[PDB]
Amino acid sequence: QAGITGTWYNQLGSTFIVTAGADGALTGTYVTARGNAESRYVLTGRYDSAPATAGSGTALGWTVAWKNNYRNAHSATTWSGQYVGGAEARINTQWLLTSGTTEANAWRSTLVGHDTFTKVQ
Amino acid sequence: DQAGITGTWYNQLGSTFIVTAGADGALTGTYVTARGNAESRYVLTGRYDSAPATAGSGTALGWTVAWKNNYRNAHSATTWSGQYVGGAEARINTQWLLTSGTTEANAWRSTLVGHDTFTKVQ
Amino acid sequence: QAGITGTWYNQLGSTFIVTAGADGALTGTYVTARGNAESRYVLTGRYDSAPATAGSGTALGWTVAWKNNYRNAHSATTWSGQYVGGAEARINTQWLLTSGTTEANAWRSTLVGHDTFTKVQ
Amino acid sequence: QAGITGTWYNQLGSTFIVTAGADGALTGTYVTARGNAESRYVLTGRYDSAPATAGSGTALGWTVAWKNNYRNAHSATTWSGQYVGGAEARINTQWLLTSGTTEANAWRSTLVGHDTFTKVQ
Amino acid sequence: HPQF
Amino acid sequence: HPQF
Amino acid sequence: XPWSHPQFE
Amino acid sequence: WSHPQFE
Repeated sequence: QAGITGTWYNQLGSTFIVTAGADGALTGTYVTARGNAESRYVLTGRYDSAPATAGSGTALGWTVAWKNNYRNAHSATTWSGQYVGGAEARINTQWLLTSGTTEANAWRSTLVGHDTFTKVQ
Repeated sequence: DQAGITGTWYNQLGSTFIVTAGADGALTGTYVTARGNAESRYVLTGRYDSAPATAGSGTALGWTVAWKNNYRNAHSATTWSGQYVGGAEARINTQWLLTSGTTEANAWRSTLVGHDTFTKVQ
Repeated sequence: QAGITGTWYNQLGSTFIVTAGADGALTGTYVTARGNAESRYVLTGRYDSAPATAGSGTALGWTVAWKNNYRNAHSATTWSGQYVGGAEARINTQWLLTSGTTEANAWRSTLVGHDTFTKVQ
Repeated sequence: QAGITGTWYNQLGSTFIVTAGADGALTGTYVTARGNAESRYVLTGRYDSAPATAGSGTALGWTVAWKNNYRNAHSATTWSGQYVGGAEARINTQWLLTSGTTEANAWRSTLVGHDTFTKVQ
Repeated sequence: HPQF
Repeated sequence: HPQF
Repeated sequence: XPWSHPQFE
Repeated sequence: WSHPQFE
């Protein structure tokens, strides 16, 4: 919560700038490694706003739809994972990237992967 | 489009997805598990592509529910990723990931994967 | 063993022919919707040859690499799921389809989806 | 591949001992970090047996059913990913672990994750 | 789990 | 792709 | 999917 | 709670 709020970088140099609200809201901006205004997208999500327990992560998820004022990639990614604190806080995630398709190409619409974010970068 | 997504949807296991799609790409609403009482309602937020590329193309979307409300907390969050397809039998086809808070030792068991299809209410 | 052994059909016109060995082996042939010789591929996998009760499913998996004497799509799919016996038997699965890529494009290497199979043509 | 053939290790200490047949077969043994004989399981899979292109990976997948002569965990894992050759050879995978469940609990039958294998302990 |  |  | 995507540029 | 893949 206090730990989640801030600026995060993944392994590719993408930037995740997030506000964790008192009641479970995630809001912010996802910035592709390019870095310019054309690379900034709105994000929203939710996290478990219960006080953190002994050594367990905090579940969270968020969505970016890849449309902004400059570009539309006709797709959206959801990240699902958990925040861990400590000397080296991290957010470990798996993601799904769904593209808009014809129904004939729907079987081919969703990529899967994983990202790790650190507040160091 | 947005009049198409906005509304009340149900999936194959009895849950209810009550959503408003904004012109700016916002998804906001309430997710209701199959029991359907007050302790079954959760906040949801997400995003969707508010200008899809062709007319025969589905509309990409995503949303999240963290499974905490005034009554219960499952210390977990589900994300749904998918597409809206309009028409007569409009549908939202999704794949989902459910992540639970775990210790580092149990992180291998933290994330379930599945799929859900939602149909709209008349 | 005699349950899984047979010919299965998915929702989109693909067929797969499998022998379930008593040792937990799965061996057979996957046929895409085209249904001619260029559409046939080797499959191999494993299953739980002593499932836990009469009402629980039988966990299984198999792989197809999409290379045969005729074509090569430089990709492989794995299916993971369970067999549900009885008199309307099913195999319910989730699949991952990975394509060979450069590391630069590894992000787009793995698609995810689901397949339901029945013994009804 | 005599590149793929060999002994592999993932991040956690598990060992993957595989023969890659010239035709596209994968066969071998998966050994959990515990090491002993009750920790050894049969694996089979497939890979793209085409010669590798210009810095692109080789697609593969394999299955383990978690039953041996000592133990039965009533579950099966499939790994889908690709082999990258050269000096720092690597197998990068995403996996699906499915457990046999009742039909009421099928929705929580399948875990997802990722593993990276190298030939270095 | 509440999702079902 | 042949799978489909 | 496309060849290039903003998530991984 | 435990599983051989991660022992």
